[PDB]
Amino acid sequence: ALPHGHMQTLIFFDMEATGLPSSRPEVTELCLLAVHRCALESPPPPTVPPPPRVVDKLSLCVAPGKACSPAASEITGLSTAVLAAHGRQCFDDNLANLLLAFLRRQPQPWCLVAHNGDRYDFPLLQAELAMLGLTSALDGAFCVDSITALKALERASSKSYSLGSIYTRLYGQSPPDSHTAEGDVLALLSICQWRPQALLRWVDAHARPFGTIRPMYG
Amino acid sequence: ALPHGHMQTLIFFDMEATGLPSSRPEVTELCLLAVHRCALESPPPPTVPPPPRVVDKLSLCVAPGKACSPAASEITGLSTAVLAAHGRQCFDDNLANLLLAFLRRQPQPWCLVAHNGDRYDFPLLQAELAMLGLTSALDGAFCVDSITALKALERASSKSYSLGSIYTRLYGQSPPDSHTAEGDVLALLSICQWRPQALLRWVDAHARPFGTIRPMYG
Ligand SMILES: O=C(c1cc(F)cc(F)c1)N(Cc1cccnc1)Cc1cccc(Cl)c1Cl
Ligand SMILES: O=C(c1cc(F)cc(F)c1)N(Cc1cccnc1)Cc1cccc(Cl)c1Cl
Ligand SMILES: [Mg+2]
Ligand SMILES: [Mg+2]
Repeated sequence: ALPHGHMQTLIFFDMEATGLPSSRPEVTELCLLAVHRCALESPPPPTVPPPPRVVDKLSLCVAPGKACSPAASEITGLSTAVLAAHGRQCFDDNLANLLLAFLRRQPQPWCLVAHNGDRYDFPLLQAELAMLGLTSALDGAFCVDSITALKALERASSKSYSLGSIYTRLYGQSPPDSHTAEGDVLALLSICQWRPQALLRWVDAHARPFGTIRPMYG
Repeated sequence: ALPHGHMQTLIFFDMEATGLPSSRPEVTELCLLAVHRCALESPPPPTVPPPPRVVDKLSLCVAPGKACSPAASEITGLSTAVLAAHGRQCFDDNLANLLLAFLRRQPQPWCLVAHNGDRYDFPLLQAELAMLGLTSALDGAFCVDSITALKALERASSKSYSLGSIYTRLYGQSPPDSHTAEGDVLALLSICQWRPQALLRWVDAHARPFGTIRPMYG
């Protein structure tokens, strides 16, 4: 049984932050890539599938309220000072409104899809919203963690489940860009396009209300 | 003299539409790529410059109120029916609000930069806004047509001024993607990064209020 019916839009989602959850981190970058279910349900001979022609994309850099750790800066190529030099603004009401306006362009139900999203992206997004007193602003959404999905799908078909490990295993080659939120979204999209009908079936069967994600902090 | 001071953000801009201006066309896709002036003023040995690490990007497909022409569909890879199949919504108030929220994340003054923007992108954007009764919604912005800029800059340094012609001339090779609004924005960004300090100087000297752009129709 499908708990919430068929998801109409999959929003591939990735954020960068100042550090890992135990550091009480803040967002430095976010990317949403909204794909209608038809792109996976009814896909139109390369090694890696091309992305769908019709997609919506939002990629934003954000000025966090604290320094990025050296480790974060090495992996993301961002620092708080450099974000500031590019005039980036903090995570504020306008940003929350922009996110909601972007989601409102997508048919519902919406499902956020993020790799280790239950550990990283989903609780951090909830924390940033809570700090604005906008708890529940995005609770119309559903979400799934792609690491859970891809573990289940690999088990059904037949090691590390990092994004890069899965990508290399499936496509016999490393992904293009590992250093930006957009790059991580595009790599995830490619993985999900490997067996797209199976992935979509799994998402529909296991989608969870975003409101069930507790904020990382606050 | 700088008529409006130094532009702080260059928003590389491209739209796709149902047809050329004489057909009274409607938007099918838009892409904004916001780059702080420092990326051009103070750039950090490849053939083509890499894009700046810190950018904001918005790419949206739009359901137009009429069919795309065969010619438009061949060049853009979009059709009205396919946009509809992907659940795309029309150019509406929510979209205008999303655009403004995105621009509000950028330091002012803002300058839209589009290739043949005076013929295509700028008057069409003004027309879509006018149809919503949102004339002047974006008139905080400035704009420049990159074909005018690049003609001036090539003359100062020393044929077709299509995006592809310029790109091939500068980089000795064709651009990656010619079929999406994002692809056209990224190609334009690359051209503008060829002599970035000169391009930025020209933009600052010649930026025009967006309110001086008459709507394409209506
Ligand atoms: O940017 C984040 C991040 C951290 C969060 F808590 C919440 C969030 F939304 C993103 N990273 C974690 C991560 C790891 C794997 C896949 N996706 C993200 C990257 C990262 C890696 C290694 C060391 C560091 Cl210090 C950092 Cl920041
Ligand atoms: O999509 C548009 C377009 C048309 C407009 F009026 C307003 C607008 F914002 C975009 N095209 C014009 C164009 C040409 C060169 C560079 N940039 C855009 C593409 C195009 C080419 C050839 C035949 C057709 Cl029928 C079409 Cl639609
Ligand atoms: Mg991630
Ligand atoms: Mg164009």
